[PDB]
Amino acid sequence: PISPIETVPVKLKPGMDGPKVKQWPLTEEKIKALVEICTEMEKEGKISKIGPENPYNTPVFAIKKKDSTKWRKLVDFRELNKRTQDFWEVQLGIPHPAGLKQKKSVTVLDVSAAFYSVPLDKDFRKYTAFTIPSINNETPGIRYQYNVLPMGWKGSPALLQSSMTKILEPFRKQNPDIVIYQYMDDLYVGSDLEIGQHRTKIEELRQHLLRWGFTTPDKKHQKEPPFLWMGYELHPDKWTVQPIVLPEKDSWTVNDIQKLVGKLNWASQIYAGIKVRQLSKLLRGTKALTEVVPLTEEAELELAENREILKEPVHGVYYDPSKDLIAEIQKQGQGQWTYQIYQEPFKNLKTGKYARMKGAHTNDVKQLTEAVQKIATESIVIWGKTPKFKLPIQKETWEAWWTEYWQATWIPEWEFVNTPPLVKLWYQLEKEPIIGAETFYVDGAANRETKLGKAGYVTDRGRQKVVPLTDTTNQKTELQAIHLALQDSGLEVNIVTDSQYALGIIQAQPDKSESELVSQIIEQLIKKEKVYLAWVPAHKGIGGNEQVDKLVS
Amino acid sequence: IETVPVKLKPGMDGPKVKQWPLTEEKIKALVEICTEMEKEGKISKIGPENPYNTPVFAIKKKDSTKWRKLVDFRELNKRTQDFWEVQLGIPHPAGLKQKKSVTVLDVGDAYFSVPLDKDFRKYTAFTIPSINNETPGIRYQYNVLPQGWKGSPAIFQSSMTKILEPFRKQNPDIVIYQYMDDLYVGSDLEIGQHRTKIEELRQHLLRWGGYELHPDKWTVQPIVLPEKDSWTVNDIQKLVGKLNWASQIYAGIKVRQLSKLLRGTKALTEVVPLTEEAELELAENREILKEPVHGVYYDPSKDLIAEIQKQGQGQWTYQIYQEPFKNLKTGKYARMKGAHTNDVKQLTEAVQKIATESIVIWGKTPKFKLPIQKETWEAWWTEYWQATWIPEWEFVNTPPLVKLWY
DNA sequence: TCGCCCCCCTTCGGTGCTTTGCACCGAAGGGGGGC
Ligand SMILES: C=C1[C@H](COP(=O)(O)OP(=O)(O)OP(=O)(O)O)[C@@H](O)C[C@@H]1n1cnc2c(=O)nc(N)[nH]c21
Ligand SMILES: [Mg+2]
Repeated sequence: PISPIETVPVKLKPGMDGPKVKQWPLTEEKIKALVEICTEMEKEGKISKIGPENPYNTPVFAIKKKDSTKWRKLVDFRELNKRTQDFWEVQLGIPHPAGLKQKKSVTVLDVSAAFYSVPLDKDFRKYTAFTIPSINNETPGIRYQYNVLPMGWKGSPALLQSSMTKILEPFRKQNPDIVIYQYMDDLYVGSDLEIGQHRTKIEELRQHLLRWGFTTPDKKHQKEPPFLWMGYELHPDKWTVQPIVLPEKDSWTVNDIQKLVGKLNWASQIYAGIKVRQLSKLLRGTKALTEVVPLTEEAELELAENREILKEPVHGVYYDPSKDLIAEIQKQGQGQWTYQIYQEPFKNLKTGKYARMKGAHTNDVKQLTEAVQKIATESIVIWGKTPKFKLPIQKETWEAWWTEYWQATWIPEWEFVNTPPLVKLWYQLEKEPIIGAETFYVDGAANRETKLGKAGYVTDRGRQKVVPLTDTTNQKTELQAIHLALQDSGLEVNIVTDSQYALGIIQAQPDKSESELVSQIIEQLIKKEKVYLAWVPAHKGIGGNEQVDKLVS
Repeated sequence: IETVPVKLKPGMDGPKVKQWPLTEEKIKALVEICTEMEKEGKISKIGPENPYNTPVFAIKKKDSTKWRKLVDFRELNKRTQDFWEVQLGIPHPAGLKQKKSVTVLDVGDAYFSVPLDKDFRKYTAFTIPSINNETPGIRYQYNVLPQGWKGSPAIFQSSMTKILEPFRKQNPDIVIYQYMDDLYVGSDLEIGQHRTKIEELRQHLLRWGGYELHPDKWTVQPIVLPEKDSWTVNDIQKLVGKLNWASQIYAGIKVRQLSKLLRGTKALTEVVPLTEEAELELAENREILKEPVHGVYYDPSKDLIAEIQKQGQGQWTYQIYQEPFKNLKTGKYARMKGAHTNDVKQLTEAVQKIATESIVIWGKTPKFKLPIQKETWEAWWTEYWQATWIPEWEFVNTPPLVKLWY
C-alpha cells in the first residue's frame, strides 16, 4: 500500500525544464515482467496513465534480483537527475557489527517495495513521464508518470530515509531500550526483553509500519540466528563476514586486479595482515581496463600470503561498553600498517589496514601518526570514543621526534609494545656543528631555459668538485650538491647549503620518497655517524658559500 | 517583531559542508540541547530537500561544566552580505586594550528572541550524526538569530545598545565591546572589585534575557641577537642570515663587515675574533632591534594575518600583520597546563589567546597560518576549543632557516 | 544503459610560492561492500 505520509516538496534546479528523451529496445521477458509490475503498479496507484500534453519523457528498463524469482524495475533518469535540485544526504555512514552490543533477543525485518510506498510531490510527478514499448515496434509505448518514489531518481533514497525516520520516531521514543538500526528499508531490532515480550514489541512495530503503509513480509522476517545483516552474519557471541571469493585467473587484466584489491580491502575489516601494495603497483601507468598485466614476483608472493590468511576462519566480537577499547598497530614494510581493535586479548572487535602515502617525502613516524589518526576517527564513528593505543615505538624515539620536528604533533595515551620491526628515526641531525669534521660548502645551479646544470663543493680542507648535470632543474641541482658532499665526506660531516628547499626536506628526517634522488640522499644519511646541516643566504658573498657559488658558475 | 531582509552576496550559494564524527558525550548533549530548542520554536526539524549544511559540535568550559552547542558558521558568514554595506555593523572602541582587566561574557542567548527572515533560514541547516550510523542524520534549521552567525550581532545591534545604556550610563569608564556572541568588558578596578560589577552586568542582562584578561602583560617580544664573547664561524653565519632576513622588516641594517669576518673557506668551528668594525656593526643593529619599526599602522579595510612557530619547551612565537614584514605585533605565548606533553593543545590554546588579543586590540580575529598538518589538527582541536567564535585558518609547512624569533 | 552512502588506490588538475618546478589538495576514475 501507499503511505499517507505527506509528500516532501521537491524542485528542479532553477532555469531548467524536464527531460525529453526517446525510449530504446528491451527483451520479451523484460517487457512482460515490466508490464506485470506496470499493470499492477497502476492497480495499486503507483503510476498513472498520461498522454501528449505532458511533453517530457525518459526511458525504462529492468534488472534481475538476488531473490532469483523477482525482477527489479528501473527508469534511466540520468537526465532528470542532472536537472533535479541538490539534496543534503542524511545517510552519513555505514553501521558496523563491531559497534553492536550483545542483545538477548534479536530480529531483522525488511520493508517490501519501500520506495513504492512513499508518495511523490504532486507538482513534480509530470517530470517522471516515461513509455513502455512491448517488443520492438508492434505498437509504440503508452505513457505513465510516477505517483511514488522511482528507482533511479536522485532524490528517492533520501525521501525514503526521511520517511522511515518520521514513521519510526514515535516507536523509538516510546521504547528507548530497544535498539533499532535503520539502514534504507532494513531494520535490525535488538532488546534485553525475554523472547515473549520482545515479539510483542515486534508485531506492535510491524503494525505501526503497516498503518503508515510499510509492509514487512514473513519471507524477510528473520527471527533465529545467524542473522544476515549488511553483508555479515550475526551469532549470539560473535559475527563473521559472508564468504569472500577471490578471482583466480591464468591471465589478469587491469580490471581483474582492481576487483581483487577491492575484495582484499573488504576482507581487511576482519582478516589481520592483509596487504595490497604490490598488487596495486600493477595498476600504475596502465591505460585500459582490458589490458593484460603480468603479475610481478612480489605480487604473486603478496597474493599467496593473503590467500593463506583468508583460508583461516575468523570472527569479530561485539562491543562491551564497560571495558576499554584497545588499538594495536604493527608495521608491515614499504609504508604499510595493519591494526587490531579489541577489548580482551585475542578477541578482536575488528581489524584494518593503513597504507596511504601522503606527500612526496615522509618517514615511518609520520605515517604511524597518520595510522593513529585514521584509527581514532574510525573508533569515534563506531563506538563514540577513541581507544587506548599499543604502539611499536619507544618513548625515547617519539620524544626525539616531537622536540626536533618543527610542526605541532601528538599521539594520545599509548603503551610501548615490543613487536619488531619497531618504528625508528633512521638518523638525526646534530644541533651543533661537529669539532674535527670536514666542512663542505655546497651549491648547485641550473639554467631554466637550457635545462643544464652543475653541482659541486669547496671545503675547509681544500677539496673541490664540479659535476655537470643534464636534463635537470634548479631544485634538483641543489639536492645533487648535497648528494656529492655526503658521497665524498667521511662518517662525520658539516655541510652548508643555500637551498631552503633542500634544507626543508632533509630537516624533516625522511626515510622514504617518491624521488629516486632523495632516496639516494636518505641512504647516505643513514650510513653517516654525525651530520650538521647549515643554511646561508645566497649571493651575499659569504665565506665558503661564495667561493663555491663561483666555482659552480 | 518583523524580520530584516537578508541576502547572500551576489552569485554565492549557501553553505554545503559535511558533518564530521562526534563522540558520545557531544552527540547526547546536542540531542538534549536541540530538542529543547525545537520545543521552544527556536529551531525546526527539516529534511534532505534543504540542500544546505554546516557542521555542529559542542564545547564545555574549564569552569562552566555544562555543554555549549557550537555551530561552525564560518562558511555561512563568508557568504553573508556585509552589514557595513548596510552600515549596521558595530564599531570597535580604542579604549578596551588600555584597561586593567577584561572579562568575556557569553550573551548568545539574547539572539533567540528575534526571528530570522523566513527566506534565509534554509541556509542555517545542520545535521546531528549517529553513533555507528544507527540512524540517518537529524537536521534542523534556525527560526531566530543563530548563535555564531555574523548577522545576529548586527540585527540585534539597536537592541543591545538599549539594554546596555543604563550600565554604561552609570559606569562611564567601563568599556564594553560586542564581538559576535561575546561581550568584552574592561575596567581599571582592583582584581576583585572588577569582578563584582561584572556580576552587576549579569543581573541587568538577566532581567531581560572565560576568565579575567590582562592586556598590560601582553608583552611584545622583539628580534634579539645572542650575547657571547667567543664567536665561531658558524655563530657569525647564523647571525648574518638572521639580520639579512630582518633587512626585509627594518631599515638600515647591513652585514658586509660582519660578512667579511668569514672571508675564505673556513671551518665552521673556527673562532673568528671580532673586528672593532664588526662590533661597530653588531651593537648598532642590536639597538635597531630594540625599538619598534616606524611607519606600521593598522588598516581596518584589510584582513589580519597571524603566523605561529613552535619553539619548544612549550614556547610559541607569533606575529600579526596585514602586509608582509610590517608586523603590527610580535609576541610569545607560554604553555601552562603543567603536564606540558601536548603540542596540539598548546597550539589550539595559543590560537584562542592570539585571536582574543586581536578582538581586544582591533575588534576582529586574524586568519591564522598554522604550523601543523591539516589532518593532525582536525583529529584533535575541538577537544581543546573554549571560545564561542572560530577564526579562519590555513595549514603551512615551512621549516625554520633562521630562528628569527628566538 | 538506474539511484544514494561508506571505504581504498591511482590519476589529474588547480592553487600558490619573494616559483620557473614543486608540493599540496580535492575530485573523479576504477574497484569492494550496503540497501
Ligand atoms: C534500497 C532500496 C530499497 C530497498 O531495497 P530492497 O532490497 O529491500 O528492495 P525492495 O524493498 O524494493 O524489495 P523487497 O524488499 O520486496 O525485496 C528499494 O526500494 C530501492 C532501493 N534500491 C535497492 N537496490 C537498488 C538499485 O539497484 N537501484 C535503485 N535505484 N534502487 C535500489
Ligand atoms: Mg525491501
